[PDB]
Amino acid sequence: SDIEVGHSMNLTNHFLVAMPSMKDPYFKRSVIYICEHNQDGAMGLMINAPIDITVGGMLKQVDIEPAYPQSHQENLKKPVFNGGPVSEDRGFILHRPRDHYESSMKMTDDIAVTTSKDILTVLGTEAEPEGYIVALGYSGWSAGQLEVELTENSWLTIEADPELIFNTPVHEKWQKAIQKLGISP
Repeated sequence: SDIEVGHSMNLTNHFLVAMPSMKDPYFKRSVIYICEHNQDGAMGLMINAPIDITVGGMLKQVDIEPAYPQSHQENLKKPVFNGGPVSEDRGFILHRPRDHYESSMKMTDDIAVTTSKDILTVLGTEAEPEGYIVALGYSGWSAGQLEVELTENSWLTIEADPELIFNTPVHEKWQKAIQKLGISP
C-alpha cells in the first residue's frame, strides 16, 4: 500500500501501430519503432515511410568519402526513410549491431540506433550493418502525449523485433503488424 510500483508499461523497443481511427494523416498506416520513452516525452522512428532519395543518394549529397570500396551497390540503391516530422535535417541509423560507432544506443542484441557520422563511411561497403534503415527526422511526443494518444484509440502497440524492421517489404510492414494484434487489413 505504501509500496508502489506503478503498472507502468515503458514502450521503448516497442512498435506503435497506427490504427484505422488515426488522425494525423502523416501517420496513417505507420509503424513506429519507439526509441526513448521517459517522463519528458517520447522519441520514435517511422520504419515504413520511404522517400525520394536513395542511400547512395544522400551519401553523395552529404558528400561522405567511403572508407572501403562500395562493393554492395544493390543495397546502396535502396530507399532512405522519413523517420518523422521533427528534425528532418538530422539522420538516424536504425540497424543490426555490428561494429562500434561513436554515437550509438544499443536497444537489443539485434537493434541499435547510431547518430554519429562515422557509420556512413561503411554503407554500401562490406563493413555496413547486415540490416539498417536510414531515417531523416524522427517522431516526437511531449511529456505524456504518448500515453494520451494511446488511450485515444490512435495506436496499438506490440513488442518490436528485427525481422519487421529489416526483413519485410516496406509497404507490408503495417499489414504484418496489425496482424500480430488480431485486426486484419
